[PDB]
Amino acid sequence: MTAAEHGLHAPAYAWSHNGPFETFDHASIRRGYQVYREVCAACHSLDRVAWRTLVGVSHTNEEVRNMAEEFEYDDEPDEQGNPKKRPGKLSDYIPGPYPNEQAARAANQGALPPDLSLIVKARHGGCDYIFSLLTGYPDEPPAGVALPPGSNYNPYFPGGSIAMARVLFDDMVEYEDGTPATTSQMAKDVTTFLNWCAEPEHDERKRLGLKTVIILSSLYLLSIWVKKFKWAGIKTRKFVFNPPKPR
Amino acid sequence: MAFRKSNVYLSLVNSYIIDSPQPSSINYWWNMGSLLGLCLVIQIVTGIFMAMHYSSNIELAFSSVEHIMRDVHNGYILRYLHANGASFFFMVMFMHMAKGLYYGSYRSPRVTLWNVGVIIFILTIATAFLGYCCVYGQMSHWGATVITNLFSAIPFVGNDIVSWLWGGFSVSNPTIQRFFALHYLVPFIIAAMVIMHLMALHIHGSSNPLGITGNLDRIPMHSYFIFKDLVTVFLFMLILALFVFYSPNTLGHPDNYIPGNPLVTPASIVPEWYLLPFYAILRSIPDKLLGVITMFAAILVLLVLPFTDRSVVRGNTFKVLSKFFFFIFVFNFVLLGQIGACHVEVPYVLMGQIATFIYFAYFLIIVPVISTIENVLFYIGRVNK
Amino acid sequence: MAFRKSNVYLSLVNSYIIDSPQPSSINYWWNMGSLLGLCLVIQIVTGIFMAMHYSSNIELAFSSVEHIMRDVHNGYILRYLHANGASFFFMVMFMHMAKGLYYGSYRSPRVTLWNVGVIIFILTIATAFLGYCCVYGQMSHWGATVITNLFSAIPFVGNDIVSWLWGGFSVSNPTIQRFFALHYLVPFIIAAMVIMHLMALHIHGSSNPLGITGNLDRIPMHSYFIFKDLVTVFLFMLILALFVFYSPNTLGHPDNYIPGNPLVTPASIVPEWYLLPFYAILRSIPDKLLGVITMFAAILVLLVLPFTDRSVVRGNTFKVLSKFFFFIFVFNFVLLGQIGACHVEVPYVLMGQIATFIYFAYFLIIVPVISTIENVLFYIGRVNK
Amino acid sequence: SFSSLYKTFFKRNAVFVGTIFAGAFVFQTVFDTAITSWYENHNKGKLWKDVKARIAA
Amino acid sequence: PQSFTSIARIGDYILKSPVLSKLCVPVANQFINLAGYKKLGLKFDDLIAEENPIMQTALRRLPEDESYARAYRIIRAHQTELTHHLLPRNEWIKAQEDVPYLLPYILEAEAAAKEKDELDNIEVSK
Amino acid sequence: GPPSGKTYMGWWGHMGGPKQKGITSYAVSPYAQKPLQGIFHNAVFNSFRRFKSQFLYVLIPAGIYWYWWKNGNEYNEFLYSKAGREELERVNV
Amino acid sequence: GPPSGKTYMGWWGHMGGPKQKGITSYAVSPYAQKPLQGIFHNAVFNSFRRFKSQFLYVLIPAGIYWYWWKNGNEYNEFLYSKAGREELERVNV
Ligand code: HEC
Ligand code: HEM
Ligand code: HEM
Ligand code: HEM
Ligand code: HEM
Repeated sequence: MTAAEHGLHAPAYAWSHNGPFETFDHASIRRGYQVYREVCAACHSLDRVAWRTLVGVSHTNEEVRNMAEEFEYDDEPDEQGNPKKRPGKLSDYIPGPYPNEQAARAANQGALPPDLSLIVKARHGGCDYIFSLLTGYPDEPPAGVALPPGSNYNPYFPGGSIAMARVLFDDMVEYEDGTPATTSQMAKDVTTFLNWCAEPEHDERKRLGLKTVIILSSLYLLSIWVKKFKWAGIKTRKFVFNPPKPR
Repeated sequence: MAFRKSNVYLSLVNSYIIDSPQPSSINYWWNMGSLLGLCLVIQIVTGIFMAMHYSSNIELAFSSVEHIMRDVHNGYILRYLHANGASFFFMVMFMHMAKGLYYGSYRSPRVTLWNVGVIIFILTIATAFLGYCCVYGQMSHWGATVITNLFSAIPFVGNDIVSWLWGGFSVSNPTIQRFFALHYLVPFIIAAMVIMHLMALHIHGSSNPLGITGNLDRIPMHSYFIFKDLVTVFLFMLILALFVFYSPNTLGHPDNYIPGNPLVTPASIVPEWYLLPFYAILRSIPDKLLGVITMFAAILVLLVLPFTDRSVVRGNTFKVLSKFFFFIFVFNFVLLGQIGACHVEVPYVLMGQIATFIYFAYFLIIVPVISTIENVLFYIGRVNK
Repeated sequence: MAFRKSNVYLSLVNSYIIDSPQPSSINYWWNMGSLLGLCLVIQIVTGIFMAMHYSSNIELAFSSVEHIMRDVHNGYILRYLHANGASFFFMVMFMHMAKGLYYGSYRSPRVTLWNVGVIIFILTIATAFLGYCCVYGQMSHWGATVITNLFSAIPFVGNDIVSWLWGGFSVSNPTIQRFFALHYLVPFIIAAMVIMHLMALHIHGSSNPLGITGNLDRIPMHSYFIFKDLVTVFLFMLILALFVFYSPNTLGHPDNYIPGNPLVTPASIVPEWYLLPFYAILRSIPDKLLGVITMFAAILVLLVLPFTDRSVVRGNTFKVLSKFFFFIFVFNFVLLGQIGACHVEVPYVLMGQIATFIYFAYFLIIVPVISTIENVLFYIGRVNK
Repeated sequence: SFSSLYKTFFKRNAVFVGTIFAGAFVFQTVFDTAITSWYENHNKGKLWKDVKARIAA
Repeated sequence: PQSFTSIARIGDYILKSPVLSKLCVPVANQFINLAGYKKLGLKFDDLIAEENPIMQTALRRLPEDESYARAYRIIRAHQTELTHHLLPRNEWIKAQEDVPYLLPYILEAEAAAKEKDELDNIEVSK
Repeated sequence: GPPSGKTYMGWWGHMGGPKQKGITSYAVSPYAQKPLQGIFHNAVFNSFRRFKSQFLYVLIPAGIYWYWWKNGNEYNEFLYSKAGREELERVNV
Repeated sequence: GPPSGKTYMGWWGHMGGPKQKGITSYAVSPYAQKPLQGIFHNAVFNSFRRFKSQFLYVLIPAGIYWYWWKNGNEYNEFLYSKAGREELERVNV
C-alpha cells in the first residue's frame, strides 16, 4: 500500500525509560494521570487498571482512596432486593465514561474510542506513536485531500483521517508541581502514563533481567571452562600407527 | 554388575544418557536435540502454571491472559517465557532439521528416525497454532478463521468439516474451548513421539559430521557430552532471558493486544513468524484446494529426501555443490518467511511463486542431479583411464 | 526374523502383548490389569471430550457441567460414562490390589512392581478427588473444604500450605481452576507410571495362583489371553452400560446437583464411595495431625507387606488361616467403608476405631504370626522324628 | 597450605556440597541487595520515593 | 543409492572420450582439491557410507593390512575433526596416494547381487 | 543396549526352568474338538464342588461383620428413639 | 527379552567396527593439563582459517537473496508512490 495508507512512521524520541537499566519517571506518570483524568477520561476507558495499582507508583494511599470515593459503583442489592450504589474502594477498577459501546458510538459520531489500557503495546511504534499522534495534528490538511466531515487529518494515523480531533492545547491543565504544561509536555506525560498502564511490571522486570543476565553469563563462561577441562584428555589424544606384521 | 545397569529404570537412564556411546567427532550442532528437550520441558511447565489461571471462554480468554500478566505473581515471567520459549523451540527445531539435512542424517539407516521427526514437526506446528489461538487477540481470531476456512476447499465434505472444527458457524466459544483442550493435549502426544524418536535413534546411534562410520572411537555420554550440552543450555537460557526480560514483545505482533473482534479485520492477517514460510507457500498458489495441498506437500516433501539423495557419501561436508545449493535452500526459506509477512502486492507474488518453486525443486530436482554429478566427479577425479 | 520382532516399536508391542509368555494356570483374576488399562483409556477419552465443553470458573463450573448434560449431543453419555467409569475404575483397582494381596504378588521378585502399584493407587485417588471437586456441587465444595482444611494441623507450616493450596482464603475460583488443571494433568502421570508398572512386571513375568514357578509351561499372550481378556472386557462394558444407561446416578450422591454454596453446610459431608474407608480411618482418630498421619499411613502400610509376610510359600491358595484372615480383612474394609458414610454417633465411633485397629493389625500383627504358625504346621505335619 | 585447603574443603563431598549451599545462601542475599541498590542509585529522581519526598517538601 | 556400476559406467564413458576427458577431468581434480577430505588424511573410499550389505561384504572381503590402514585413517580423521584443526601438510594424502582400493570389491559384490536378483526373477521360454 | 541383571524368566528357548525329560504332551486341534463340551455337567457338579470347598472362608467373616453391623445399627436406632433417650445421655456424656 | 534385528552399533565390547591392530593412543590427565591452552592463538588464526574456507558457500547465496529482496522492495516502494503510478496501473490492471 501507499505511504498514506501505511501512515507516517513515528521518529525515535528519547524517552527516559528507553534502555535496559532505566525506569519510568514516576512524576511523569503522576502528571500523566492528571492529564488523563482531565482530558482523556471524557472519551476513553481504562478498564484494566485497578485503583490499588496506583498506590505507591504515582499517588499515596489516601490520595487514591479519595479519587476512588469520588466515583460510584454498583453495590449488592439491599434487603428488599432494590439495587444500591456505593462509593468506590481500592479494589475497584477505573470506570469508563460510557455505559456501553452504543453510547460511545453515539457520543463520538459513529466511531468508538479504544480503551487505552493496552494501547502502547497494541500499536506499532508504541510510545513514539502515541506521542507523535497526539502532537501530529497539522493546522490544515495537505492540499489535495478530501477529508470526510467529522474527521480530522493526522498523518501518523494509517489512512490519515482520524475521528479524534486535536485534544491537547497549551496550558489546558495546570500541574501541581508547577511544570509548564504545554502540548508537548502533556503528550509526554500521558504517553508515560499509558506505557505504565500497559506495562506495570516494567521496573521489576528490568531489575530481574539484570540479575538473570549476570548470573547466566557467569554460568555460561564458567561452563565453557568446565567443558574444556573435561574434554582436555580427548582434545590432547595422540594416535600412532605401526602397521602390523603380515600373518 | 553395577546398580545403574542392574535396575529396570536406571538401566534405561544409563543406556540413554549415561553410557550412551557417542561418536567423538560430533560438533555443536548435535546439542539441538537436548536443547529441544529443555524447551519442551519449559513449555509444559510454564503452560501448566498458566493454565492454573487461564479461563477459556471467549469472553474471558483475553482478560484471563491479562489477569495472568497483571495479577498473578511472576505471571509476566510465565507468559513471556511461554511465548518466547515457543518461538525459541521453533528456531532450535529449524536448526535441528537443517543439521539433519545438511549432514545426511535422513539417510538409509535412519529413515524411520527422520519420519518420526517429521511427525513431531507437524504436531508442534499444530500445538503452537492452537496456543496462539487461545489468547484470542486480533491476529489470533483472524488467523483462526483463515486457517480453518482453508478446509472449506475440499469439494464434498469441506463445509461440514469446517463446521465441525468451529463447533458452530464461526470462531467463537466452542472453538476457543476446543483449542484450549487440544493445546493442552498435543504436547503429551509430542512427549510420546519424542520417546519414540529416541528409541528409533538408539538402535543405530547418532551420525557424525564426517559421514564415515563412528564405530571406531566412541565416548560415553556422561562427563563429556553432558557438559558439552551444558554449555549450550546456559547459552540458550542466557539468550532467552535476554528476550524475556529486555525485549519481550519483539517477536510477537502488536495486534494481539487488541481483543478479538469478529467485525473488524486488522488489514494484514499474518501468523507467528515461524509459520510465515508455509503461509507464503499457501499464498503463492492461485487456488485454495491446491494451496492447502501444496502447503501440506511442502512439509511432507521431507519424506522424499532419503530416496532422492543419489550419492554414496553421507552429508555435504566434502561436496562443494551440495554446500552451495544447501545455503541457497536456507536463504530461500528465509526469503519465503519474509514474503509471507508482506501484502499481496506486485513483485511479492512472483517472488513467492519462484521461491516456492525453488523450495520444491531442491528436494525433487536439485538433490538428485547434484548428487549424481558429484558421484561421477568423485570417480573420475581419482581413477585413471 | 519376523517383522514384528525386527522393528523398533513392533518388537515392543510383540514383547509385551503378542509373544509375552504367560503362565498357563492364571485365572480370571489376572484380567484386572487389562481391565484397568481399558478403564484408563475410557477416562482419558471421555475427559477430553468433556473438557472441550467445560468451563472452570467458580461461576461457570456447575452450569457448564449441566451444559454438557443438557445441550451438547450425547453429553449425558459422556458425563455418566466418566463418572461411573471412575467408580468402576476404583472397583477394578480394588480387585487388582486384593488379588495381589491374596496370591502373594508383592513378594520377593516383584516388590518394585508392588511399590509402583502403590504409587499408582495414590495418584488415582488424587485424580478422582480433584475431578469430583471440578463439578462444584454441594458435596464437592465441602469435601474440598474438609480435605484441604485437614492440612492445617501441621504445626508450623500448615496455614501457609493450606493458603497455597486454596490460592486464597477458602475454596474459590483459584482453587477450582487449580484443581481442573491438576485433574487434567495427573492422568498422564498415571499413564507414565503404568508404563513403568509394565516395565517392572516384564522382567519377571506374572505370578500364578499356585504360587509355584511358572517357567515350566507357558503359553504366549496372543490368541489365548487376548480372547480371555476380551471376555471380561465385554462383561465390564455390559455392566458399565447398565450403570450408565439405567441407573446413572446410583453410585453418586444427590447433593451434587445443588450448586456449591459456601454458606450452607449440607449436614452430612461424605466423599465418593471409594474414599469412604480412608475417610473412616481419618475420622476414627480423636486428633487432626494424627488423623491425617493415620490416613496416609493406611495407604502406605501396603509397602510393609513384603517384609512382614514370613512364610516360605507364595500366596494363600494352600493355607487355611491366611484365607480366613484375608476375608476378615476384606469385610473389615467393607465395614470401614460403611462406617465412613454414617454420622458421628455412638456405636459407630467404637466400630470405626476397632475396624481401624483390625486394618492395621492385619499387616503388622496378624500376617507374621499366622504365617509363622503355618510354616511350623507345614513342617511338623509331614516330617517325623 | 594448599594441602590444608584441599583437606578441609574439597576432600569430603559432604563438606563440599555444604559449602556450595552456604555460599549460595549468602550469595543470593548480598547479590540481591547489591543489584537493588545499584538499580535505585542509577535511577535517581525517577523512583516513587524521590517524587514522594519532593511532594512532601 | 546410486550403485557403483552406474558411476563406473558413466565415468568410463567420460574417461575413454578424447574431448570429454580433457574438459571434465580438470573440473573433477579441482573438485577433489576443494572437497578437502585429503587434508584430514582420508582417501575417498574411506568416505563411502558402509551401512548396506554391499559395503559390508566389501569391507569383509578387504584384506587385513588395508583394513588396518583404513581404520587408522578413520580414527585420525575423527581426532582431527574433534580439535577443529587440519593435519599438517606433510600428513595430507597426495594425489598418487588417493587410490581407489575398495572399488573392485564393491563392483564384484554389486555384480553378484545384480546377478542374484536377475536369477531370482528368472523366467523360462516354454 | 547392554545386558541387564539376572531375572527369573527368560524367553522362548531359555525360560530358566529345570531340564525336562520324559514328559510327553498331547493335544488335538480345536477345529476337531467340541467346545462347550461338558458345560451342563460342570455347571452343576463342578460349581458345587468349588462352592463347597471355598465357602466357609468367605461366609464366616461375612456373617460376623454383617451381624456386627446390624447390631450396631439397631443400637443406634434405639438410642435416638423416645424409649432410649434416658440411656443416650448417660452413654454420650 | 527377545532378540531384535541386526543394527549398526553394538555396545562396549562389540561395537561392530573392524578389527584394530597396531594403533596406540596416549592421553594425559586433565588435572595435569592446561585447559584454555592456545585460546588466544586459535581465536584469531584458526577462526580465520575456518572463515576463509567456509564463507563463499554462505555469503554468495546470502548476497543473491539479499539483493533480490532489496530490489523487489525498491520496486514495490516505487510503484506505490506518486512518480510510479502509471506503471502500477498497467502492471496490475
Ligand atoms: C473525545 C471524544 C476524545 C478525547 C478527549 C480523546 N480521544 Fe482519543 N480517540 C477518540 C475517538 C473517537 C477515537 C477513534 C478514532 C479512530 O478513527 O479510531 C480515538 C482514538 C485514539 C487512539 C487510537 C488511534 C489509533 O488507533 O491509531 C489513541 C491511542 C487515543 N485516541 C488516545 C488518546 C489520548 C492519549 C488522549 C489524551 C487526552 C485522547 N485520546 C483524547 C476520542 C477522544
Ligand atoms: C509443545 C509445547 C508448546 C508450545 C509450542 C506452545 C505454544 C504456545 C504458543 C505459541 C502460545 C501463544 C503464546 C502467546 O502468543 O501468548 C501458547 C499459549 C498458551 N499455551 Fe502453550 N505451548 C506449548 C505447551 C503448552 C502446554 C502443555 C500448555 C498447558 C498446560 C500450554 C498452555 C498454554 C496457555 C494456557 C496459553 C495461553 C495464552 C498465554 O498465556 O500466552 N502450552 N502456547
Ligand atoms: C521435540 C522435538 C525433538 C526432539 C526432542 C528431538 C530429540 C532429538 C535428540 C535428543 C537427538 C539426538 C541429538 C542430536 O542428534 O542432535 C535427535 C536426533 C535427531 N533428530 Fe530429533 N528431535 C526433535 C525433533 C526432530 C525433528 C523435527 C526432526 C526432523 C524432521 C528430527 C530429526 C532428527 C534426526 C534426523 C536426528 C539424528 C541426527 C543425527 O544424530 O545425525 N528431530 N533428536
Ligand atoms: C485418572 C482417570 C480419571 C478419573 C479417575 C477421573 C475421575 C473423575 C471424577 C470422579 C469426576 C467427577 C464426575 C462426577 O462426579 O460427576 C471427574 C470429572 C471430570 N473429569 Fe475426570 N477423571 C479422570 C480422567 C480425566 C481426564 C484425563 C480428564 C481431562 C482430559 C478429565 C476431565 C474431567 C472433567 C472435565 C470433569 C468435569 C465434571 C464432569 O463432567 O463430570 N478426567 N473426573
Ligand atoms: C492404573 C492402574 C493399573 C494398571 C493399568 C495395572 C496394570 C497391570 C497389568 C496389566 C498387570 C498384568 C496383568 C495382571 O497380572 O493382572 C498388572 C499386574 C500387577 N499389578 Fe497392576 N495395574 C494397575 C494398578 C495396580 C495397583 C494399584 C497395584 C497394587 C498396589 C498393582 C499391583 C500389581 C501387581 C502386584 C501385579 C502383578 C500381579 C501378578 O501377576 O502376580 N497394580 N498390573
